[PDB]
Amino acid sequence: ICLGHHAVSNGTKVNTLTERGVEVVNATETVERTNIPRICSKGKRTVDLGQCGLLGTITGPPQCDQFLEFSADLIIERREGSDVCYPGKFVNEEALRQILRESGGIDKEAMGFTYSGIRTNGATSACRRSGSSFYAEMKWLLSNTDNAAFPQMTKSYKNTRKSPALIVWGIHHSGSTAEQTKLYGSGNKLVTVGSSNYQQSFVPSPGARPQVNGLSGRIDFHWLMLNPNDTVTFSFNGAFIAPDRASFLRGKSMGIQSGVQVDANCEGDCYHSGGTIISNLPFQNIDSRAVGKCPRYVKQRSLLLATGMKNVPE
Amino acid sequence: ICLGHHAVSNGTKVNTLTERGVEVVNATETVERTNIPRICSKGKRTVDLGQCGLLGTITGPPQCDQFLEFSADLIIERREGSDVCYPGKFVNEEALRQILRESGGIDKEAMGFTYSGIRTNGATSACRRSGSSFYAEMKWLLSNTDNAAFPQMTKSYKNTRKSPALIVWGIHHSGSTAEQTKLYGSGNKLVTVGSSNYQQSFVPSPGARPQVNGLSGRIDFHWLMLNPNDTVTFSFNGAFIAPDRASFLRGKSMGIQSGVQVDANCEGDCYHSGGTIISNLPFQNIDSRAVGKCPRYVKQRSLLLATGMKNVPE
Amino acid sequence: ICLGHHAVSNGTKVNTLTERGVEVVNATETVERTNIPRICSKGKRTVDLGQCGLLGTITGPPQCDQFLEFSADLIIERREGSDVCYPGKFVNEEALRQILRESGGIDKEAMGFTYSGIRTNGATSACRRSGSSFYAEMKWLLSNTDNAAFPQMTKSYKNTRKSPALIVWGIHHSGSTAEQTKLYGSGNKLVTVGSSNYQQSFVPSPGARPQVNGLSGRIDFHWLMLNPNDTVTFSFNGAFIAPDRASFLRGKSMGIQSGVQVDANCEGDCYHSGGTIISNLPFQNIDSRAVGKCPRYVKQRSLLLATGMKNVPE
Amino acid sequence: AGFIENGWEGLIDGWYGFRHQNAQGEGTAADYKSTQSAIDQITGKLNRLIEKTNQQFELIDNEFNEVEKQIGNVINWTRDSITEVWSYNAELLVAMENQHTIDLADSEMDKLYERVKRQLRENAEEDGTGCFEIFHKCDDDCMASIRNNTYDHSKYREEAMQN
Amino acid sequence: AGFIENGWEGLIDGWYGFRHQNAQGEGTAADYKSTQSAIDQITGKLNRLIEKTNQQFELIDNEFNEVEKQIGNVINWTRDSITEVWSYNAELLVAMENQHTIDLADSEMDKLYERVKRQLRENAEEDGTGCFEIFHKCDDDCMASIRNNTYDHSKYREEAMQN
Amino acid sequence: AGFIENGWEGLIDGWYGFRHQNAQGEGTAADYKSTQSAIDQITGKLNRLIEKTNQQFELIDNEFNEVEKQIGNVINWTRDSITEVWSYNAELLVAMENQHTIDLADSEMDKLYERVKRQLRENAEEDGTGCFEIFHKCDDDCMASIRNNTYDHSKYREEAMQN
Ligand SMILES: *[C@@H]1O[C@H](CO)[C@@H](O)[C@H](O)[C@H]1NC(C)=O
Ligand SMILES: *[C@@H]1O[C@H](CO)[C@@H](O)[C@H](O)[C@H]1NC(C)=O
Ligand SMILES: *[C@@H]1O[C@H](CO)[C@@H](O)[C@H](O)[C@H]1NC(C)=O
Ligand SMILES: *[C@@H]1O[C@H](CO)[C@@H](O)[C@H](O)[C@H]1NC(C)=O
Ligand SMILES: *[C@@H]1O[C@H](CO)[C@@H](O)[C@H](O)[C@H]1NC(C)=O
Ligand SMILES: *[C@@H]1O[C@H](CO)[C@@H](O)[C@H](O)[C@H]1NC(C)=O
Ligand SMILES: *[C@@H]1O[C@H](CO)[C@@H](O)[C@H](O)[C@H]1NC(C)=O
Ligand SMILES: *[C@@H]1O[C@H](CO)[C@@H](O)[C@H](O)[C@H]1NC(C)=O
Ligand SMILES: *[C@@H]1O[C@H](CO)[C@@H](O)[C@H](O)[C@H]1NC(C)=O
Repeated sequence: ICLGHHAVSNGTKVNTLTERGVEVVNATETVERTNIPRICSKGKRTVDLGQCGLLGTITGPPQCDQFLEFSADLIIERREGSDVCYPGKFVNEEALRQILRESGGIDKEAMGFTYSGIRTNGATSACRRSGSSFYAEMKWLLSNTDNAAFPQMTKSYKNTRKSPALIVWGIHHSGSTAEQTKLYGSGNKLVTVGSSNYQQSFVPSPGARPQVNGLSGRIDFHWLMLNPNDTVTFSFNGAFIAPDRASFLRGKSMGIQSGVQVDANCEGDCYHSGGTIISNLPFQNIDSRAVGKCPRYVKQRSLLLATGMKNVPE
Repeated sequence: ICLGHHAVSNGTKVNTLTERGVEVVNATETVERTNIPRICSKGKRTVDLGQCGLLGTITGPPQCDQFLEFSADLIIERREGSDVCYPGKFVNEEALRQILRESGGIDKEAMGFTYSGIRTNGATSACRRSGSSFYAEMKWLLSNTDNAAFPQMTKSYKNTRKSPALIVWGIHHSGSTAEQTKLYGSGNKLVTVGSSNYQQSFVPSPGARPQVNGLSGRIDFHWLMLNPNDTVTFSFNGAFIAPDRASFLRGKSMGIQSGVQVDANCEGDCYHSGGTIISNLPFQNIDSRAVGKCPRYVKQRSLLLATGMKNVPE
Repeated sequence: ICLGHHAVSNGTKVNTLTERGVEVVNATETVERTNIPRICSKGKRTVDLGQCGLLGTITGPPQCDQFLEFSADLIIERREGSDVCYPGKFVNEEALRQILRESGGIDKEAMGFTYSGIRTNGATSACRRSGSSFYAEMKWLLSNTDNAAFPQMTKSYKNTRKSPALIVWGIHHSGSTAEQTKLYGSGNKLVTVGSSNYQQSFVPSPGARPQVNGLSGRIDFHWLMLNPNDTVTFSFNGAFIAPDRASFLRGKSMGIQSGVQVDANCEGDCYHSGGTIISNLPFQNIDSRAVGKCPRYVKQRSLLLATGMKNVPE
Repeated sequence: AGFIENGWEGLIDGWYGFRHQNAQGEGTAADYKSTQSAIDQITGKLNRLIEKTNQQFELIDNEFNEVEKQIGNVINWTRDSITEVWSYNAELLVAMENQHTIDLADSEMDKLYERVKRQLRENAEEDGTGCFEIFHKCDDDCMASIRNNTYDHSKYREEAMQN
Repeated sequence: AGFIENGWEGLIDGWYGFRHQNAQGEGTAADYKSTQSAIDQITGKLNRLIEKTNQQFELIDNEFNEVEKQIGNVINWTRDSITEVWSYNAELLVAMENQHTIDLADSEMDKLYERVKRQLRENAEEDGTGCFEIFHKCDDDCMASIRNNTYDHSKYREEAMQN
Repeated sequence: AGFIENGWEGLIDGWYGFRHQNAQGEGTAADYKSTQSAIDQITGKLNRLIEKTNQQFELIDNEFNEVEKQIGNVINWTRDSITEVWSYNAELLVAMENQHTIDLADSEMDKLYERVKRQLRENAEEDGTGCFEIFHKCDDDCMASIRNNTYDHSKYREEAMQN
């Protein structure tokens, strides 16, 4: 009587500590290469920002009018998104983006700033609604009439809620010193902001910039995170874009950047710009910058694990 | 005759490459979970800063009067510590903290700055000693009498020692432009600092801030590290907090943040905010931010290593 | 008949999972310790910068006159290199260095800036050529004659090429406000720069600095990366060092810092400041900051791998 | 692949099997309790390696608007380092697991061989190529008794010891 | 756990032992030189794994005053990556070491078995369950000689070969 | 190093060899096909470990002009973490590979032993120290036949079974 083992005519070559190309009966893949070209959002509160930029949801350009108090488990940024209507940018923009991606959405609250002695309805044609408008969450403070001066002002906001408040203001840089005088008067302007963690004033800076949306002026957007019961104060004399409403983080979420469609038919926890990685394998060779709960990225496109015995045919 | 192996009625289940829950005769833990709720400082020069903030040891608020030339192998920061008496903050504060944590202590040296044409005894009620005082290592430069101007000044310090010198100065931001004129006169003030690695002037910025300790003014603290034989110069015309003594790093140390008591009865090289990790195990599941010489942090709370054979009872 | 295995009188001790000091017949080293004290550059376009600093290749001090349009696969920085002739420094200097190290060299293009109403031939004795000169790629803009004013100017450059353009300008900080008036007139000067990614003006700051090369003035160098077809504009009224030529990255390269000689006789892909690491071993204990294609650094100086059987002699 | 110079491509019913040849006829039948052991162990390896992590990683880059060049070079440097670590861990893991799998199957085969050998104390002798020589014609009932480990080690002895 | 269908819970004196049963009486005595070998190897594993590092790591975070949000997200990202690496290394290390420990003990048992087998050349025969059948009543002096590896392989032969 | 209490320092021709001693004379000749197997496997280990990476790493530090202190502390923290990971991986890799190498050579020796044993069915008996006792004076032609695996297992049987 003889006893032995099984074999097959065509097996699968694998690699070991000793050799490279050992035929085995059966083998399975450990590195994931199959990608779903969609954002699998089944069972998640998903907010596709589209033409609205993530930071815009705090300031409120016309493309973000419907995202001012969004709520999400998954936030998707798009390439066509824009944070601004009037040309400008944020200082510490990427840190604010990373804050807003895991915020779970935002909840706005009126800061209750009232004014006496200045104008408050600055608008422009770049922020188009019915006619010429402005950032929905901001207010463009100007002088009363034909130029004239801007009185030294001091406004204070106290965070009465138990979570940190996101405060965002703006410094206007006109196309010239003549336009800066026309808006807020002559002389050096100075905007001071302080709290318990914060301590930084700003100075305007008029001058000609390249025309974006046919406009040469720029608006610098700045932000700080007030703590509960902590108070922030602004001491400004012009070139100031005042905050009307403060923001509060709702809870928790995840943020991704993608260019593929949303699919509520598949579920996935690993996302990249090209879609969703749905796999049980421990490794993947699709995108090293994938985020969420992913298999670990490796450079090898294939690593075959032996699931059968050594194959020795006749 | 029969030969065999031992067994026990109750063994310990472990995990292998193949199974999960294999009974073995004996097993030992590899992930440390037992924590000592004290800072084990036996045999180390320990400095518990308490109410003194680490950065304050350079400027010298009243709570840091006894820490101006400390010497330590282990530096402990406390939650109640404060770097300031007059409200203000440091620029590049965390980098300076990380520098001072491994400094081994500080050694002060008079910079020998003499003045003619200005006042030099600025004080405040927030820095309370006998009466109203100021930062022990700094000098609050003001104008002579009832306001008046501040002459354009230039002071130079040359590091004559073989180790880098820590130089710290301050820019005063009063509550208003009127108070800035009252202290140093009208006109734009400008503070310029230069050396071989450095090149940065500062401009003051008066305005109203939230009252901290009943005061609306702020003091910006700045610092550079002079190299041996390298010279630094200050060109200032007001709103300037002059350095009286420079600092030199003593040697080497470690810095931790904790809220538990000091114990000179136990020895440990791995610290976290909740105490000391004393273990020979290669891994720990206590604090991922532990510092010193620690077992590596892992997410698993337990990983049993087999120290006995397979247990097969009757 | 008896069958057995071989043995030797003197074997090599190695370490296993179980023991430390097991004698084996033969063993080989896995941690590389042998270093070549030269920069092995055989087969690579190598540029040894020498006395020219890497950033200087963009601005063009006299020591970088022969590196204005270099082309390289391997860029070597030297300790004696200098980016400047007139004392100054770059803002975001290390990021620009890391950009230029993997640039593959630079290609210059005239930006075509023409001037009317100002002088354009500022020079100094620190930038020595025939006589007193200046940065070859920059132009020192001054006022017409005996002082006088500097008119508000606006110059625009559009990147017409398909790769990002490196734009570098300079802000002059004289030794005093009197010298600043002498060069560009009195009043606050302001230099504004904008594009699609950029938005930052600068303000000068005269004052006394330590004399470097017998000079107390400093020149701040700033840079942005224009995108294709994107336009940048400068709005300046004095204290301005204008760019004459823009830079474009040639391709790809590697940058190292070293103090050893170049050798075109040996080939290597792993470099450190002390030479080249040529090895097939998977690990090295020479320099943890080695760059290129290196064995991974480990703290152990030796790890012997068993290549023979267990040695059991008589 | 020791003394069994090759495997049986016709054994489609299991991993390890018997192939006897007495005077009654032929026979090839898989041994379910060893095949199920090796299959159970490979299944365990797959259960330990097919694994899902509960650690969420967030975005620290930006594909649409590139971050600061220096912090981006630090981020890319760290990501490349971690990628190297995980590529090494993956290659070494696969290679080691494959080695242990092959050696495991071979070990199962050998232990089965020595088990059948210990069932036949002196009534059979090793041939040298993984087969056993019986010195008495064992019928198919005796074959089935050999398979399910019930063959009597002494109620066939004397007859085979004579031969 | 091969042919020894279970272990001896009454063997409190060592890891591996003998349990004989002739006409003189009973006996169970541990074998010190194999137990000490396996114990020595496990001890070596513990000496290699119980290890202290001389690499000091400093604070780059701040629990009392949070650092910049971006650099804090890079720091947290790196720390989480390293934590994943070390959790993987710890799990894989423990699993592999346990596998090698079990296989090591089993190997020691088997090698002891085949050693005792080679001591009894033809005077005994394998039973099939880890026991040896002696064809001549071996007294307790012969038992102690079997234990300390002094039993004569030919001065008991002929008598057992007849039986 | 099991039943072979020591090795042969005079065997300079190979890793595994034979040393016979009949009435014709002496003889020690290496076995090329097992030595070449172990050598091939060690060679494979060296081919897998001697490895070159195609991952280029760039400079994120500056030895001539030190970078910002905070970003430098983050960089140093990350580099130290990765260095710890690679030192651990290197130590564990070397130790595991050495263990498997030693066990591999021992396994090759044992399998060779049992092969020669299966060649000599009943014409020889195990001595207990890695040697085989032949009960008939086997000449040197029979020795060479034993080496190249051609010795007839039954054309010398009866004579040895009588003895
Ligand atoms: C072969 O491996 C694959 C891996 O996916 C598995 O699904 C399949 O059942 C295996 N086949 C056998 C016969 O074990
Ligand atoms: C916040 O302020 C309110 C009102 O002053 C007080 O009742 C509450 O205890 C404070 N809570 C915290 C967390 O500061
Ligand atoms: C069981 O393991 C522990 C591990 O700490 C060890 O201290 C103890 O001596 C072991 N017991 C035996 C009987 O080996
Ligand atoms: C520092 O300066 C002193 C005096 O000028 C000189 O003697 C010494 O050599 C210098 N040392 C260094 C390191 O610059
Ligand atoms: C011993 O190991 C070294 C490793 O470099 C190898 O070159 C040499 O050939 C080996 N010697 C033998 C006899 O295998
Ligand atoms: C750049 O501009 C030119 C001329 O306006 C145009 O022909 C070309 O398509 C543009 N390309 C890109 C990439 O913007
Ligand atoms: C980092 O790598 C990505 C691609 O993985 C690249 O797009 C990006 O430009 C790199 N970062 C820097 C600063 O070059
Ligand atoms: C990093 O994680 C810690 C807890 O481990 C958390 O307190 C901190 O806020 C995190 N950093 C940021 C920037 O959120
Ligand atoms: C980082 O380590 C290097 C040496 O490896 C040292 O020269 C440097 O000063 C360290 N960085 C900081 C910020 O101390």
